[PDB]
Amino acid sequence: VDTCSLASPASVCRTKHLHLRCSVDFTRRTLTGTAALTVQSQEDNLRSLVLDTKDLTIEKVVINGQEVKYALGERQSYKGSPMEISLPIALSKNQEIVIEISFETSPKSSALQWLTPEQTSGKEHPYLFSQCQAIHCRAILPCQDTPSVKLTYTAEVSVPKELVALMSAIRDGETPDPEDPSRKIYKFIQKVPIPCYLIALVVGALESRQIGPRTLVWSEKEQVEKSAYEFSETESMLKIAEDLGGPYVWGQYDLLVLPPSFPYGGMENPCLTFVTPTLLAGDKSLSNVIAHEISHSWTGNLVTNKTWDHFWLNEGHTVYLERHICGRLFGEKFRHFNALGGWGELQNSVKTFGETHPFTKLVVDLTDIDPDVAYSSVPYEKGFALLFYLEQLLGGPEIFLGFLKAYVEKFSYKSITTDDWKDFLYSYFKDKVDVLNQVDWNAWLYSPGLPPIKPNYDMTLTNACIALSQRWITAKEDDLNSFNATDLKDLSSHQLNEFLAQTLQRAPLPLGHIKRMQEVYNFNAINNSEIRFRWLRLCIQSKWEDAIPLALKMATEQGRMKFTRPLFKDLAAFDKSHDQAVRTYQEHKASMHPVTAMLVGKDLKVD
Ligand SMILES: CCCCOc1ccc(CC(=O)NO)cc1
Ligand SMILES: [Yb+3]
Ligand SMILES: [Yb+3]
Ligand SMILES: [Yb+3]
Ligand SMILES: [Zn+2]
Repeated sequence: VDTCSLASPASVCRTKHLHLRCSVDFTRRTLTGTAALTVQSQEDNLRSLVLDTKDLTIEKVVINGQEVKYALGERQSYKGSPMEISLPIALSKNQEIVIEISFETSPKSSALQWLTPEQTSGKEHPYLFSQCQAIHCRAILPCQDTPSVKLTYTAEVSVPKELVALMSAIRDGETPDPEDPSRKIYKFIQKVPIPCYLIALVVGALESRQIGPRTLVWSEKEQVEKSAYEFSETESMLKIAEDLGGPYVWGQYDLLVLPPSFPYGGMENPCLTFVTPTLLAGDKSLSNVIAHEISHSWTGNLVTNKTWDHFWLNEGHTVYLERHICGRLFGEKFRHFNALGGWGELQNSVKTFGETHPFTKLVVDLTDIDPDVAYSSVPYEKGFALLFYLEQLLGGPEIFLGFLKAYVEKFSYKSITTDDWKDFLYSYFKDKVDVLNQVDWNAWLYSPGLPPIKPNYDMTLTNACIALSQRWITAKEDDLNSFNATDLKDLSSHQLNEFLAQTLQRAPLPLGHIKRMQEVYNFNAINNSEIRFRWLRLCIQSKWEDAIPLALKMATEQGRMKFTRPLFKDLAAFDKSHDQAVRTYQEHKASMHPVTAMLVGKDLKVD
């Protein structure tokens, strides 16, 4: 049972295709159009069905050229409102019909952010983007909003003619709009069956530049050159990923760099990965986010979680593949470094939620829980840890990659649960079942807290980070003079980041240590968003008032939740910055992404 959806389940009927015709209205902040769903009955004598919607205005429902009866049930919070549709003729099993729904979105759609000209780089044109994962596609169009159902789609999108529309699909041409010559119609086709969470749309003043044989980068003009360089390892990562996962089935692999309010690092929208501009460090140092999104082209997008309870399938495998991509490019020692980092991030989350908290389980029960609220590092890092543990248990990365490739082939184009995975794992490694039965499955899959076993990690690149962190934690005032810019000379940006992560785990430090740190290392000057994030948190937690304006500025000039939520939270826990944090949130809230605005609100306990 998909407890996040109110639609008829896949055992009742299945959407096979969506044909979307819509118009982007920036004056009203509405998408208006029709969604034509090809629905296949899985039951005899099917006479009605239910779709998910959220803040949608329904004009009418047409089947076989006539209007039919439908009703909208009462709103169930974050899930939206169920739309029951009365079919004009009962369907037999496997019979397909086309249901055409005339609809309009609310300007408050949780799927969308509408940005004025002034919130953009160019300042002349407005901009729209979507984000459907997990359950926001229902706030764009009526659908069975569950990853247990996969469909193909085609779409025609009318926008002001100076702007460009893109979607999670192959571009299928453009023409002037016949009903309105100030407008253009862009067309799209996604021939590979996808869950509806992977439907994506951006409209804006976009330009493109080619950076590989199957990759354009898109952004506003101001960010094009920088983006093309930042993501130039993209084709080499695709070739590695194809080696590990099998053929890339999606045609194009394009990247879109969003405005700073994009709430996540990246979103694996098929044919068109969306990424945060906070990746634009200038040195390709945050490209592991690209490797991750690329990896979703197999784990997630081809093999998909049947419900959001099994989100770890999607993320943990993706992190496992990601780290392999980075290990092939940068060395196995770097894969171990990144893995060990991930463990530290898992320790942080577990500490934050509490070691008995239900959201620290690998398989989570989402009944009555908003997926946005449960969202954390856990499914990424506990999932990765489980798979790295298995790798070590079963004979090494070469053997485990053979399983992962067979897993992808096996479950391509399907949606699966943790039991499906587990049973395939047992089938594939049947000569090592004895080893597998040593695994504490109940603990790994269903218990809260840190996993019962920690894998083994190479320490080569981590040692320097720990040693410097330890020098600073154990320093007294009379040791502060011995620190110097030369301490950093052999450290990469990744190692600088891990030094701060290590230090931050023991925060607060004395204020005079943090001041010395700025004096000798000049972390204030670093623009790498990961480093800057962790440094500013370290400042605020150690009660440095000078860091307040810097933290507020970072929290609000970009909107990547990973950064914005802990920055606001730290600012709200510091008594000197508390009132300003809340004031700043209230002032920015209307111009924030709707999900981000919601979550920052809960974190700060303000309404
Ligand atoms: C329950 C899930 C809700 C949040 O959705 C999302 C969570 C994370 C991402 C980034 C990435 O590629 N890994 O996920 C994108 C959407
Ligand atoms: Yb075509
Ligand atoms: Yb039209
Ligand atoms: Yb302000
Ligand atoms: Zn992911």
